[PDB]
Amino acid sequence: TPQNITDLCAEYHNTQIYTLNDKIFSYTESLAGKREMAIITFKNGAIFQVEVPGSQHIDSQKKAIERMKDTLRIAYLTEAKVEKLCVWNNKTPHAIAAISMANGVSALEKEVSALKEKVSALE
Amino acid sequence: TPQNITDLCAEYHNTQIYTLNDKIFSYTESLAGKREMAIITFKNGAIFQVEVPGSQHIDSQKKAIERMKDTLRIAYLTEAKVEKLCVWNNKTPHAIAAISMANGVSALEKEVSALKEKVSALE
Amino acid sequence: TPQNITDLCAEYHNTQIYTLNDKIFSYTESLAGKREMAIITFKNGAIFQVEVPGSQHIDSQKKAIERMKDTLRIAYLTEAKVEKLCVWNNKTPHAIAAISMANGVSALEKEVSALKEKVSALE
Amino acid sequence: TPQNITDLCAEYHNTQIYTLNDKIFSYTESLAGKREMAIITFKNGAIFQVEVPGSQHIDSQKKAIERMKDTLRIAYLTEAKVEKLCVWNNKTPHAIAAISMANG
Amino acid sequence: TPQNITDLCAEYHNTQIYTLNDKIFSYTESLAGKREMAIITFKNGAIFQVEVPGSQHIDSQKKAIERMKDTLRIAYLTEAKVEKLCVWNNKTPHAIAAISMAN
Amino acid sequence: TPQNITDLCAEYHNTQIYTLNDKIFSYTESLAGKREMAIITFKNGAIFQVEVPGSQHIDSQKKAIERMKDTLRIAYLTEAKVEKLCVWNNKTPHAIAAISMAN
Amino acid sequence: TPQNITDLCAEYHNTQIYTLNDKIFSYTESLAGKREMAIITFKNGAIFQVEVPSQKKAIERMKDTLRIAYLTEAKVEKLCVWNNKTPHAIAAISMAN
Amino acid sequence: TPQNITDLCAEYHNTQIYTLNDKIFSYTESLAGKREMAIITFKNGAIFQVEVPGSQHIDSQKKAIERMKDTLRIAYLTEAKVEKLCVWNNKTPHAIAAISMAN
Amino acid sequence: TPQNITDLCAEYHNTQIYTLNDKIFSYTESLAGKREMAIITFKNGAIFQVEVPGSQHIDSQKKAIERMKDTLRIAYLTEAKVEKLCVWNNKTPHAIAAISMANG
Amino acid sequence: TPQNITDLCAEYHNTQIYTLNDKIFSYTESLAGKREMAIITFKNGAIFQVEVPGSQHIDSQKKAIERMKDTLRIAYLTEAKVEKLCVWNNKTPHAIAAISMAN
Amino acid sequence: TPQNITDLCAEYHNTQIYTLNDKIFSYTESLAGKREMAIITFKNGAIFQVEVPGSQHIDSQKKAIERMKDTLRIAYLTEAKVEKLCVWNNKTPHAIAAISMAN
Amino acid sequence: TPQNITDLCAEYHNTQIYTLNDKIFSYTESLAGKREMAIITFKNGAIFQVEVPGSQHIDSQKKAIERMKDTLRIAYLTEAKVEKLCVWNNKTPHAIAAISMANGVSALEKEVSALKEKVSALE
Amino acid sequence: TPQNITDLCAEYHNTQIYTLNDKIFSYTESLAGKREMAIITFKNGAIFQVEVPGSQHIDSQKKAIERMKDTLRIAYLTEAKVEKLCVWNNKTPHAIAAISMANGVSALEKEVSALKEKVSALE
Ligand SMILES: [Cl-]
Repeated sequence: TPQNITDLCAEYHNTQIYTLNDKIFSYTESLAGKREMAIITFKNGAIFQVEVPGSQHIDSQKKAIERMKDTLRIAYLTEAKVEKLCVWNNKTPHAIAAISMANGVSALEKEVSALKEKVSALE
Repeated sequence: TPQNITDLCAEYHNTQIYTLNDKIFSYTESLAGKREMAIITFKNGAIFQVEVPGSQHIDSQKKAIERMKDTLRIAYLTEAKVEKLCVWNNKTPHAIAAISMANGVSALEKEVSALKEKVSALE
Repeated sequence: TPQNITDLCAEYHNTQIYTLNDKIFSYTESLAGKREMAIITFKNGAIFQVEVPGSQHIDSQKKAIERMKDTLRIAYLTEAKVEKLCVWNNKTPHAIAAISMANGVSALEKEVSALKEKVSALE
Repeated sequence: TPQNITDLCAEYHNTQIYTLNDKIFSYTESLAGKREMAIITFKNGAIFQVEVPGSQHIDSQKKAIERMKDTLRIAYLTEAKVEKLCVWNNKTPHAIAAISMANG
Repeated sequence: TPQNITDLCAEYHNTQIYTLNDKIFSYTESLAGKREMAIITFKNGAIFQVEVPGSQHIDSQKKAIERMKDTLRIAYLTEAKVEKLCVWNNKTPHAIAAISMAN
Repeated sequence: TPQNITDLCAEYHNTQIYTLNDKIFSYTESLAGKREMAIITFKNGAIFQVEVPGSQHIDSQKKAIERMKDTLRIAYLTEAKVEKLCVWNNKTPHAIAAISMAN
Repeated sequence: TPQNITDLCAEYHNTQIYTLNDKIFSYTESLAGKREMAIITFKNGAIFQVEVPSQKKAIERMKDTLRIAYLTEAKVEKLCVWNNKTPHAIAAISMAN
Repeated sequence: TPQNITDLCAEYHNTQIYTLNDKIFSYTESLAGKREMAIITFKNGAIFQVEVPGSQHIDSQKKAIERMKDTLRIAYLTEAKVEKLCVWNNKTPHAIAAISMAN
Repeated sequence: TPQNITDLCAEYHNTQIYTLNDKIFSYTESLAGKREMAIITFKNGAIFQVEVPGSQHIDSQKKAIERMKDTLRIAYLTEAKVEKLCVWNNKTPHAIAAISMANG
Repeated sequence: TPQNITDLCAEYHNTQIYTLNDKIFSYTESLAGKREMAIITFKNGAIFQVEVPGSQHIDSQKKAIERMKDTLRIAYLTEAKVEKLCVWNNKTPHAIAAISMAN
Repeated sequence: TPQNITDLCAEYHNTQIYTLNDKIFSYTESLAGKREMAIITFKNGAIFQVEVPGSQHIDSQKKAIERMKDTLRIAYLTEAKVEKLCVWNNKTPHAIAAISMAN
Repeated sequence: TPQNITDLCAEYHNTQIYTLNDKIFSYTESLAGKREMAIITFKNGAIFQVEVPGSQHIDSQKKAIERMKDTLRIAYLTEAKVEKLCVWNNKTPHAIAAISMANGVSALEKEVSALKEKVSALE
Repeated sequence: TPQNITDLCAEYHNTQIYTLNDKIFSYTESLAGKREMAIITFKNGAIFQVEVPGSQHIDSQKKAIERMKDTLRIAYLTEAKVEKLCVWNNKTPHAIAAISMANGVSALEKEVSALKEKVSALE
């Protein structure tokens, strides 16, 4: 069994890791017939789907597909940073296989936390 | 597969995009027999339903109809801005097919606007 | 005539903008028969090709395909920041149609550099 | 034969000199069909193209169009000051006919 | 289409990946008749050629052979780290099919 | 065969050597029809062209004219000292036949 | 196929290796009719040409190599040259750092 | 199906509504090869085109492009107020997709 | 053959007469792909379309759809009173099948 | 060739002249399948159609039917006095074959 | 190419100019089979036809014949002064080849 | 893409702009074989044709030639001011490539209308 | 036949356009043997000759050379703005082939600027 998303991703053909360290920019969901799907975007222009169940999914994946859509919705609404996505790159948009969330404090976010410690000390 | 709500909407007859860029004003839900439905309103007076599950829905849409009602409820309670709705305009109220939510608000841009108000007051 | 890479990208089917504001992480080039191509990667995991010249290219594109590979090589070797790529998302890896380079100090990054000059002068 | 970019510019209809005395802010290039072009910008908001080769170019200009795009790319990457551009003002963006680089 | 040099290399017979993670030690180029070739070496003693264009090359490779020699020359002069070479191990020196450069 | 630019220059009519021992002050290039040319200037006011390729050039000179414009551009951008220019003084501006660069 | 410039040079009759281990002192190029040539010199006093013209491309490449070597001050290790020409004519160049 | 120009505009990428509530200031039309186009201007300086028919148009649009030019000409000649234009903002001038007239 | 718009309307399923006795308040027309349509409104808030030509139209209707859009545009520009519209009420907006204009 | 509408009308079976010397009271047009027609009325109660085009009408008459509908619409909108109609009396309503307008 | 209607008319056999300097008194149009024609009259009693399209017309004339009928109808309805008609005098009524309108 | 008739005109050989700011004086149209053309004149003596369709026209121009004749007829009948014509000067009469209409004769006419409002107020 | 000085200039070898948009600063004329010539200067330091009639002139040019000297003299004496000179740059001073003079700033536009200065002072 793999111990992280990168090792998990390497067990499948036609997959790659995207490292975003960013919150979701947009969340789209459809109940329309044959398009019961979710789409997320990031500021950098990356677009990802959770595929419509049917075609190419085994029974054990049905619950995990529904869980992924719940995860993306609550991540979007809480502005949770997505660390990595494992995706299938043979689909358009690229299709989510796995997600990691970690709070990796952004580049100028350490200089904004330090001008909030120096700004709440002077005035 | 479509990459966004506008392309998704164009795959169906009797649909249109409403651009709201606003949070939901009201959320209504019913468990009454033959009216197991949700209704949302916006400040501008727009009214939308999630239809009662019925003969016009295929089996794959049952879970997506339940998910849409979960999405609208948590969006209402968190005051999330709705960007667009794709709706069937041959129903009254217009019936939701898809929803997009977009997060404009720049994360550390609210802490940079607040250390520009605290920095142009002390020194 | 388009005025920028975003307008240029919108003139084609199956394209999207990626905003990277990052230097190229890796540059790969092949002279092997039927794989006369280049591949670039970014730290974020994004992979892009310049396609093998083929039946989907018109004669006008031949010189521009060779120019794009020259541009990517010199950009890699000088660590030039890539601002945007316009790519075809119906290819795997996504295929480069256009590139913009600007050394763009970010929006709130100019107000963070100015509250680091005003903050290292008071205390 | 003209001795400088200003005299060269005056030999063509629908041209004007822009004096920038600034390095290129952005360099854009496309291999997309019918948009095999370059676009440069300056900090001041000025936008210029090297046109797609077309029916308004004579055969002798094909190599010079390719050379101009090489020049703009290496100028961008070395932060060379552009002194002047001679451009066609009947195109949007204005289309580069000539470039001078001086002592920046 | 492959996504990296290792997958590209595996599509051909008689090829292998060398991982160098090192800059080029020497660049040699010849204009002598029937030896219009380039040779690079690494500190570890590894020697690689860009083959003389010949009957084993298809027309689409002609420009890519010239590009490879340009790439090796500018890589040598800028001391760029070569990550991997895909080479034909059927030739002596081994003949370059592909190069990857990574920081 | 001549061994330096001065001996090379003396093989042609209407040529002279200018000794600059200075980097190029300005580089101008045109893609305008019938003016596909380059112009360089020096601080001392000297102006030189690479002529538009034309009926006064033989086929072997076409590539050398393109090479000269590449050389002048990279010389300008690297601030390389130009030692001497061999030019045709029959043309206005004087037209470059050869360039020497020494540190 | 030879593996270095010295073995390559030994495959031809009129050739010799010069070992310079020095950067190029001067670069000269001409576009004049029948003298489309390059001349390089070393501090040592050594003078070499790329002669006036698939060897067509290699002649053009050699002149590109000598120009960028001159401008980057790259050390030239060895030249293989034809000694039946004056100046001696470049057949091959090796650069080692 | 949309019920108004604003909803219609939202069904396309790279579009926006301009509200003019003004008559057309100028009408320009061309029969020249590869420029078979119309341009309208408003007093406020806004410029809009009906694009040359091209590869970005499907067959069903050919008649509608001709109708739009008829509509703009009769609107200009009758001084009809244009309420809104839906336009593609990735073109210069911005390219008309739809027009509404009220009042 | 029917002698008036009301009798014509009664020959089709899913149609109804609207009596407006009013000029058109707004005229909207689109050349966008798959939305090659017209929309008219009246002061009372009523909205009507000329449908995109499609699989529900027979060949003879192509010309009549183009004629209807010409009629609505010239009616709007001349402020002609529309007497009645025959429309399909199974479309949103309701889709025009016929128009009458009466001078008195 | 006849020189007026009355002589033209007399060349056909099942036709007659109506003299109206009045503008059109109502203009009706339909795009409904198999009813692609126009109906005009006069204050005196006279009703006339432009017949549905079809495949059993000669090609020259299909174009003239389209012209007649354009003529009736612009006549209605300008309140032009209709002098005479030539109509086929074997159709109900009587079907327009020709129209004359005098001031 | 002629510069006015009088020079145009003189290029054909069997033509003459009528100078009317008057608006059209009557406009007649027919969709009856083999009489798809227009007839105009002037107050002075002059009668002119646009001929039925037929074997004496070349393909380039088809659109121009339809344009002439559009021109005569809009001229009649706007009371535009007709300056001159170029007509074929070997037809009865005389057949319109060209029209000029001036003021 | 050009932005106005003057830029459009400069894209062609053998063309020039005439600025008329005047209504059409005469409209002539012919259906005679090989002279299926229109001729307009202005009071100043300028004569212009819409050329007979021929071998010098590409297929895309056919509809635009018919449109130009419609435009000239309705312009004549409404007395619309023609601002500019782009014409080919290698034809006799000069042949129309483009027309602009604007209701101007403004420029110093707006400062003459304002010194007639200031002059009928003082004396 | 060319339509302007720029097209005329492009028909000759060793010519260039100078744009002066200025009146002539000096006029010099000589009747001395073998120097029967004119020289004009501009404030910017530009010097131009009308060449001595000679073996490089065809018979047709004799009258035009005399006319050019008449034109330059009357232009000098009336302070007429010279727009452009087409000159041979293989002669010292550069030798005049053609001259353009352009007007612009309108006749009654100087009396409209003066009844706007007299009208915004009284009433
Ligand atoms: Cl005859």
